[PDB]
Amino acid sequence: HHVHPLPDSVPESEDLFAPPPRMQGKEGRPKPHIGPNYESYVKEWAKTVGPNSDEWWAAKARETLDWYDDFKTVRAGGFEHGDVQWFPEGTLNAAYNCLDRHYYKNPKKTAIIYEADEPSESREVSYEELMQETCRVANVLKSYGVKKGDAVSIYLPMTWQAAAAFLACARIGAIHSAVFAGFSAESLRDRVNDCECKVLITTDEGRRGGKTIATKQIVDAALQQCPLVENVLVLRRTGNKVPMTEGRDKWWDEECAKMPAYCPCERMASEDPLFILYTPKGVVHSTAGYLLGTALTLKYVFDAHPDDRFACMADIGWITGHSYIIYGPLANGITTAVFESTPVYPTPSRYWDFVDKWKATQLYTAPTAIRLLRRMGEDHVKNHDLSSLRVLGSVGEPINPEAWHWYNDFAGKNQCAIVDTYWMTETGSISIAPLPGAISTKPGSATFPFFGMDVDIIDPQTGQVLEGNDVEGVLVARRPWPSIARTVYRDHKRYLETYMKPYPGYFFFGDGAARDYDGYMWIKGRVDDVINVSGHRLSTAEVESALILHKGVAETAVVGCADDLTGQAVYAFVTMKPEFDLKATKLSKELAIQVRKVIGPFAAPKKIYLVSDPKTRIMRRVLRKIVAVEEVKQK
Amino acid sequence: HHVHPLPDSVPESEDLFAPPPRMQGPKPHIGPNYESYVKEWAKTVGPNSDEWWAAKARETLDWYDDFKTVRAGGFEHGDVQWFPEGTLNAAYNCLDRHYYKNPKKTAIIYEADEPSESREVSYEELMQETCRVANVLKSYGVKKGDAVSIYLPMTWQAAAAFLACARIGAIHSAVFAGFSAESLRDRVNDCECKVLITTDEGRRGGKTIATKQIVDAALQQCPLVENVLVLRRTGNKVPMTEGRDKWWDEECAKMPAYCPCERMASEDPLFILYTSKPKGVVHSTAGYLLGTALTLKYVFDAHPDDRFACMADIGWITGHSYIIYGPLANGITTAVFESTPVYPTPSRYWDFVDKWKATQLYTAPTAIRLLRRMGEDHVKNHDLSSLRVLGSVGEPINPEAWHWYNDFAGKNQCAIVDTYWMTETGSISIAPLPGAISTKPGSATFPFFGMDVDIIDPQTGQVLEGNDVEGVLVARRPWPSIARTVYRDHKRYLETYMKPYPGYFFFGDGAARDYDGYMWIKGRVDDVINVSGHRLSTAEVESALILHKGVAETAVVGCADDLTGQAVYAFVTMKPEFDLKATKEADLSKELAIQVRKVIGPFAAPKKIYLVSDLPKTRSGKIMRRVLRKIVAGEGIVEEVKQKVT
Amino acid sequence: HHVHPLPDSVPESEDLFAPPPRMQGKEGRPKPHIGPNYESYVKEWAKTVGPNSDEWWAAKARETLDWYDDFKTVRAGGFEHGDVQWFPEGTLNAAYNCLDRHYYKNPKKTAIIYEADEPSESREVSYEELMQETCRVANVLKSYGVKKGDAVSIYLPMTWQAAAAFLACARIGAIHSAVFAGFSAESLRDRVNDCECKVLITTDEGRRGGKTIATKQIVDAALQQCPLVENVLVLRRTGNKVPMTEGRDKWWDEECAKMPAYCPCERMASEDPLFILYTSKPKGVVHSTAGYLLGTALTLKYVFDAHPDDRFACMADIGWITGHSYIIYGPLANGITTAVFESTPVYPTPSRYWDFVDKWKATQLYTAPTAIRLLRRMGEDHVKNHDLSSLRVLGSVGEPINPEAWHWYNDFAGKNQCAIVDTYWMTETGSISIAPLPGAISTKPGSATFPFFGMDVDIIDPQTGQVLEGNDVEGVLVARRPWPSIARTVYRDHKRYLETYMKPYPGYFFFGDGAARDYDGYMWIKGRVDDVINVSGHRLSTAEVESALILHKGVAETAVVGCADDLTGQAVYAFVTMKPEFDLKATKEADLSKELAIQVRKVIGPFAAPKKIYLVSDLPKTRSGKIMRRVLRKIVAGGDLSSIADPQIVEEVKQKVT
Ligand SMILES: Nc1ncnc2c1ncn2[C@@H]1O[C@H](COP(=O)(O)OC2CCCC2)[C@@H](O)[C@H]1O
Ligand SMILES: Nc1ncnc2c1ncn2[C@@H]1O[C@H](COP(=O)(O)OC2CCCC2)[C@@H](O)[C@H]1O
Ligand SMILES: Nc1ncnc2c1ncn2[C@@H]1O[C@H](COP(=O)(O)OC2CCCC2)[C@@H](O)[C@H]1O
Repeated sequence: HHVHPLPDSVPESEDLFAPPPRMQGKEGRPKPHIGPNYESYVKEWAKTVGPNSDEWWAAKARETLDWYDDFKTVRAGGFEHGDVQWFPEGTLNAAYNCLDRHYYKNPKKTAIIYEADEPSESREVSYEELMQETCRVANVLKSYGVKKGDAVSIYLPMTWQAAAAFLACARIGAIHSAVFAGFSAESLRDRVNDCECKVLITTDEGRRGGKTIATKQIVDAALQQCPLVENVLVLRRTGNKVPMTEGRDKWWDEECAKMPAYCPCERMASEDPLFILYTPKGVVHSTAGYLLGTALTLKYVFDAHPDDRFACMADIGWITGHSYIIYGPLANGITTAVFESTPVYPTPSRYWDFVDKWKATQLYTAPTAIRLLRRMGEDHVKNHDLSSLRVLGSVGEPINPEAWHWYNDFAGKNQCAIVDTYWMTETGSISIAPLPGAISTKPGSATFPFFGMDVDIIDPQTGQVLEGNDVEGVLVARRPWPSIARTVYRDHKRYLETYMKPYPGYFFFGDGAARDYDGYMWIKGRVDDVINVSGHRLSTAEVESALILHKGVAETAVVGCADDLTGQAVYAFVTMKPEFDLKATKLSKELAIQVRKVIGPFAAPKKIYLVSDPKTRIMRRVLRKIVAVEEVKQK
Repeated sequence: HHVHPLPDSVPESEDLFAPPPRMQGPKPHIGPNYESYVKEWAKTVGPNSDEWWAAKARETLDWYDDFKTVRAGGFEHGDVQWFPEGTLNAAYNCLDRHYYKNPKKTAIIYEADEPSESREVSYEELMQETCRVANVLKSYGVKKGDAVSIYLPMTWQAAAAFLACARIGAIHSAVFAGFSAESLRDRVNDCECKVLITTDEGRRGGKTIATKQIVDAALQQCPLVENVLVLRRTGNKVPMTEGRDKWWDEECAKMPAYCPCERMASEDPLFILYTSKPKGVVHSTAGYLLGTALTLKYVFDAHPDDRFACMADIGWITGHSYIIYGPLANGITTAVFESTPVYPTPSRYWDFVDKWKATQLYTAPTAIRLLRRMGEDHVKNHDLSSLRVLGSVGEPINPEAWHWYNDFAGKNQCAIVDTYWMTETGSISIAPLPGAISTKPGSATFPFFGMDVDIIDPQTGQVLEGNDVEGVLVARRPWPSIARTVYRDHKRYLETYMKPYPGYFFFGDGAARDYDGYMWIKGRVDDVINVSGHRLSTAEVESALILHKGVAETAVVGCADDLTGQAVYAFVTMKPEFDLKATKEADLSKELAIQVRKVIGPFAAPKKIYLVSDLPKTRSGKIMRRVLRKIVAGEGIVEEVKQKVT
Repeated sequence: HHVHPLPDSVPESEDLFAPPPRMQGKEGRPKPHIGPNYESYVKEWAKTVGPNSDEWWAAKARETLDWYDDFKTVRAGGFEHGDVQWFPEGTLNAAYNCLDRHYYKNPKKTAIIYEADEPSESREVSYEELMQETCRVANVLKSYGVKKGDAVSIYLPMTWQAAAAFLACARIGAIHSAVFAGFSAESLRDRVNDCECKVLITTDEGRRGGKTIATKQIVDAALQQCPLVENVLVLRRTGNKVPMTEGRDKWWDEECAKMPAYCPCERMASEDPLFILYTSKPKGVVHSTAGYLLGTALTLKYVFDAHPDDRFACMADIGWITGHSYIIYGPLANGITTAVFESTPVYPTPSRYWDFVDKWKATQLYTAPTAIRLLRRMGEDHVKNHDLSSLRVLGSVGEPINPEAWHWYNDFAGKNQCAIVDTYWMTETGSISIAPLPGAISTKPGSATFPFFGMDVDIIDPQTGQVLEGNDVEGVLVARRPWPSIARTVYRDHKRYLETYMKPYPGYFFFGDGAARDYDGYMWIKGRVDDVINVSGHRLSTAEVESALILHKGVAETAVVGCADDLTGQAVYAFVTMKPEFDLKATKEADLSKELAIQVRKVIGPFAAPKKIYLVSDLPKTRSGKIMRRVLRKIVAGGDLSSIADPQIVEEVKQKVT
């Protein structure tokens, strides 16, 4: 075999996990939407791609969403000029599909499980309460003069009103631009100024991990260089005294108290911008295509059912919260989780106390969280029930098989489907993932593309498609899909240069990928992070997976630098578990052998640096420029 | 019987008036008896009433986009929804669709202050003038949702201003012509409107209203008003501020006579109407329009060729609903009466009916008591057979005035519909259907479609089930035309109507349901007087006083008394003919107190009676009892009362 | 016969031209939509007029355009108060019907044949390319804050992006106000200020006939007195260095490169204004959306017998209404190919039109009598040796086509195998009002023939105001009822709208033209009523006399006007241009003026002979092509000259008359 799966301590033949009992409609669990085998996935997937897929997408579009005006055309446009259209003649409102229609059917159903930073302060937020709070905010924005198409920045932590802020903008046709509450005043400034918003929504302070986020302090600093912000809505989250600029700044509760608890929905066109999410690339998503994509993926990738309680542990400052905390779940009318704390506050058992308390049916987090909890021991999880869960999802980066097994062993008790969901902020929704009721998973493989995704592997040098299996290269998409980002706000040139120009005719994700002998897709990491040693292209996940196979390795990050013998050299930055006593033990040799043993001599790191902890909310570009979190520069 | 009807000189058994011949079978919409009213009413309330309202909504109004949901929300948080997904335009349903069917049909009977200047305004003429004004507003930058203040007298173009705002999706805020510069100021500043429509001068009762003069004074303290449209009503020279002020006729001559209709959502605000801080009551589009359309059709048994005469002003909700939106929504002829009931003489109302053959008349007890005060010579020698229904609104109509209305104006051949409602209800809430309900003088009778009201004991706070009960009036469920909020003050909206009795809407009136199920509105809860644990209503005492020969108008209030808790103080106005020099003032006040003792009881006898020439009232006609209460309590037409009491 | 056709050298009996074979569905040409005879035109026309025509218009409205929301009422309003309504409850978007729906069907089909001033720089613009550029400009306009209902002035030459600028404004619901590229800074200034636009679209420089149009220079001068214009979008047409005002002025390409290539369509109501077109105070003619779009679509389809694969070539400019209706909206609404001709008829040579036809296989041609008379003045070498068989229909617009020029058109341009459609209408009619349907009507040189669908026209005595029933009658032209494409107002001046067209003859629309209906029912437009000359109580029309003069060998173009005469009331004065080869030295001018005056006396009558004739090199004309007779009238007797093409001619005329 030319394509090698990610290094795992378990042999290959023992590493195929079929849909487990809970995903078979047994043990009181509902029937999956797609099952029972791979063939059932292909039967349905084949309808969503190719020349006869307008019928399927038109039906799913009209069955999944409530429309004000029906659409005539299904799709149009393409990558070349960035004019992708989906259901253009149709009109709808995202807030209507995520709130109103569910409020009209069951007003008392819980929409949001607000898991506060402190476990006792948690509570359920019904669709009625959330709709009221959203219409109040919408009415406040309209009183500030926010019109259809105006940008509104959101700088809110993971409190339940953050969904009301999002949907308040969507309800009136405003483009919300969410900014993670941990971002600095300098980062916020850049995003508030780029979107040219005139209104900003934020908190007095945020609460995460028992520590205070000085949000209103961070806003006041940024706004000194944001001349366009005239109105700032401040939610009273902590109540601590914060500066309030008279005239500009108003309190959420006081403003909403003046407005009615209903607000009419603006009739939006499918291609009206729904939100900007800065990554700075202000990635722009439309309404219908994005909403439909997030709705379908949640239903099928997480096998969501009406009475399910979906728990996505991301932040609404990232696309994961946009798609799989707010728009996706609420569009399907189920319960979604707004988790305000960290995975290790008050203790590393928080995720599991949370599931058992609410009987969560699915969990969705990142490899960074999984590897963190793995470094903290199985005592915080071994003594839990967790039988409510049926599907466990991972997103953000390649999940090392060791973490995948840790995930499957303890969190799922070997009875949950593990969905490795690959996608980007620009894809809008999950692009490659196993349907839990049909796909047998391989640790660290996103498996097969989702409905509407037709992806190929291309040789980056020649630009030629590699037909068949056992191939490796860069990942691309053949055709647009509904939830694809439509542009980069006021920088369409950068939108085309980044995703459409490198390989004309396709969408360029920026990831190296490989399709193994069985057809499973393997995402190996960013193309920029690849290392070419003696003409052999090493992927970042391949080497890092081997290092964590060594007992005591907690997290790694390999980067390259030009070597005067091999072209490029592998340099490693390794974090050890807290128990590995580096005073008694002199290790860097045992790790390099681990690479030489599992990968090959060419992959052996030329130098290894043992470090205590750069990451986002892993910055390998930082590690590259250093060799070419100040401890890294010192070590 | 525990619940007592309003004192009447006619004994009870002789005081039930069945639907008279004119309201008998062409055919009324609901008839011929009470059961015919209940069979239909039952469809409009309860858990199975969506079918009826969905049908009525789609049959009564033209929609751009149909609605999916019928109703949602409730009182608790003030999120009432009706037909939310639907879209429509008020101007389209009041003008366009009728212009398309019969453009030459008369929409407005403009009865000018001088009878000779009257004329008919067709739907074509009204629609053109409405599109012209709408085109002017759009040229000023008025967008959907922007507030526009209207300060116009009772000239027919006032309907054009209303519907012009509704046509483009602007929220008009009408202010009664004659309010001071200060009252206007507060309403213009609260709604934050950037455009104001008014006249050069108004004409009412042979007197000139200096509207533009009052506007210029107010705008000195209204910084947001950039454009003022001035209608040339009299032509007398008035100041015009360059840039800000433009002439109605000159502006409209630049614009086309058609304007596209803004596609409004059911719950988009239609107008703000401030009540005498100033409470800006807000009404939506679909629910309000439907309510005013249905009530007009069923409460006044309106048919296509009728000529509806509501003698109110467009500055009050009565003019909003039953001069403009209600009648014109049904596509009939409506009256814009610019004069007073007594100009040139007290025969004006009746000269008006016979001139135009009015089929219904709608006015207030304050006007009825006025004509009663002016003698029956001005009405006895008129025909008035065109009328089928006579309506009363604003406050309880004493049975003494009810009979005068019934005897002379209707010649005992018209149904008398006592219509109870408020600005916040949008449309008539309790009233007898004239083709089905037998009336009692001073009784609103039974609730309208969509209104399910109960009596609640204010002490216990519990609903009193059954008949022969008395308490405070409340509604069980929202209805389409209910006000949606108070402009930029939703808290005051909830605290005033929804929080006092959670789960219900609190009107603010004491009411009683007699042994037959008839509802009796006895006056404001604030006006109730607690004498030794007995709650006296203002209607009970004032009705007894006007029964005494010579009494023109009365108003009783309460004040802190030691032995009985509160004491009843009376302010009585005598007819101008009453020789108060020949009769002793003490002898008269004694006969009045005994009159109260005879029909109500000893506890109701006024501790002191004050003979005054006139009582302080608002411009809508309501009597200002709060003022009389604070004056008697020593907490300093108002200079005469404070001086006489001393 | 009382009504006389325009003087023609061909006798009458030899002057009836039936639909030729190319218009009969033979030779493989498509079948006409209406044919084959007059009875077939009236059969369909009668459905479009009177009180029983709502069914037809509702069906055509729903068959011709894609609607977001359907309409309930078909028509309402009238002339009296200027409240004309058509399909009011309906909603649609012009850009959607001219671009989107055609992009969705065949994105690679050519929408615009861009014939640049230089033939080599020409190319085809697909519906995909035009839609993308239109959505980009719309997105730029939205980024400038342009809202539904805002005016946007366009000062663009005849480059294909002018269609993108138009449709970008319509796409977002903006009212574009086009001004012909070449108007002075003063004419532009007055039009930018009247529409109160805050955005202006223009080029750095224009190119027409090998000459440079200093568009940005004229814009910079005009905007010095236009305080409301905050943003100027400048298209890079030539690339020559032009002044750019920092902040205000931005480059089309740089701005569009920042925006996506798709933009949602604004849902416009039928009666929302689509554009303002000022005519030479400035008269801002306003057109609505649905009715205008329907009219331009139907007229193009039926007056030019347009079929899906046709290549329509309207040689006008988007600065006047002919380009609005029969370069952009009409053709693109039908989803066919249209031509953006940037040059002149004689650049590089007078063979350009014909090089153009054979180059692109144009299926129809649409130009003005001034262009036809120009090419006739330049000799048959430039046209005789061309194929031109792609053509099936040849159109004339702007003024009466003299029978002499009509024959030249029919003989050389059509090689006696094309239908000649003389299309009468005004900027205020929106679309062609009177014209022969080429597959059904047999034509007479210089006759607009019969009214188009929705047009019911009468002849009225201008003095008595009475309708002249029947045939062989003469008077002034009026319309009985509103039609879909009729102008709805004059921008912010509805008073001038009513006083000009609705008040003169209450109950009708007053075109301002003298007309006559001959014994056969054919309509004859005789010229402006203002241009009529009263000689001894005889009402002379400008078309009959000018047609008579051009019958004289050597005459290129003429223009007669009226003047105060002390004996006959008014006297006929003539301005005649001879072909360049005509030796005015060998032939005596006084002898020519005698032969011309006799030519007029022989065909018309003694009263029609010009009292004085002036030989001039050219005439004062506008860019639309109609001769400015008011200028010649006021000069002869001893003010709205914005469209004056060559102001130099007025100085030669003022010298040659004094
Ligand atoms: N399952 C996965 N397996 C391997 N790589 C993965 C996987 N999910 C994400 N990635 C990497 O994340 C980038 C995009 O991240 P971003 O769009 O910034 O954040 C978004 C990403 C999804 C939610 C937050 C991809 O281009 C990849 O490199
Ligand atoms: N038929 C009636 N019988 C007894 N009382 C009545 C009756 N009609 C009104 N009222 C009192 O008027 C208030 C409302 O006043 P307002 O807000 O001006 O509403 C407008 C609505 C029409 C004119 C007043 C009620 O709440 C009552 O107190
Ligand atoms: N076929 C024709 N036969 C005789 N006269 C005609 C003909 N077409 C136009 N006209 C005269 O042009 C005026 C309108 O000019 P304009 O407003 O520019 O409209 C534009 C619309 C087309 C180009 C001019 C008419 O009122 C007439 O006088």
